[PDB]
Amino acid sequence: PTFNADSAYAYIERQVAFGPRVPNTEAHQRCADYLAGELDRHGAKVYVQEAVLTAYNGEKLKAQNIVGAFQPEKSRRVLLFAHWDSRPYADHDTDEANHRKPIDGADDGGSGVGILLEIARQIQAKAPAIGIDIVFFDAEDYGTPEFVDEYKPDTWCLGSQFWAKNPHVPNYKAEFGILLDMVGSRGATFYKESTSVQYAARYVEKVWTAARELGYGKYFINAQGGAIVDDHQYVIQGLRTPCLDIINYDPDTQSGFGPYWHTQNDTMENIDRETLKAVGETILNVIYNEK
Ligand SMILES: [Zn+2]
Repeated sequence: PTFNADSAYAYIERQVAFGPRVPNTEAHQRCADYLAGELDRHGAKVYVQEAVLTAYNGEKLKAQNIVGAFQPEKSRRVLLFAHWDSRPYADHDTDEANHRKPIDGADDGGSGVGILLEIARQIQAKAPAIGIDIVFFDAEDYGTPEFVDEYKPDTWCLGSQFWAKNPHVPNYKAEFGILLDMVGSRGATFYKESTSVQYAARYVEKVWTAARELGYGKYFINAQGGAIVDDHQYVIQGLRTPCLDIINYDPDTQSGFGPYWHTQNDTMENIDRETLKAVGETILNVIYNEK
């Protein structure tokens, strides 16, 4: 079917228009209703995991993991996921005055949700043969900031850790999983992420092959990228479900992400419909080609 990059663009704009999706803010709460409501409008049976999660600083985060289960009676299922919270710190900003102030997270948060929001629209209009679980993970981007010296493990991906050990349905199972992260920036290039190739090799090939078949090899690069801490690591760990990350890899930065990453430059100004189009068209092709 047709992926509407313009609609996925408006869904990103709608989230960011709330203000930053920082856990324990009202903008976060209004956005939680908005995301779950849209999933339900497009035929999903919606599950909201409310969990009080502890950030690196000991703060209790009132998180919502949002699960849209499509055709929930189908036993053969694919997991599509992304994080929806916005980081509380622009801790890589060039202005130190912004280091403890939140980011809009248009690309880091908004893009991966927005694409999956249009997917929900498309699969309500043309039901796929397989079941689809759309999962929006909370409290992914609240990890220890650069301006804190002490290291603690697993302070990122707080929501995906909870769900992976506490699924929304008992014995939840997916054939494989596809994570979308920072999938809207102008000039994005998604290299094959190392954790993905390790545990989801057959599906990295599935996604990268389909992407080139559709003409999106300029986006899905046939080369290896970084080893990345992301939500797909904790779903792999917890369910042993093979998961891949479609995540921007920027080889020119020290961090490996776009220059706006964890800055207040992560706004709608960077979102590229053609980047959105590539990712959305590719995933729609693969899921409808699952039997
Ligand atoms: Zn982030």
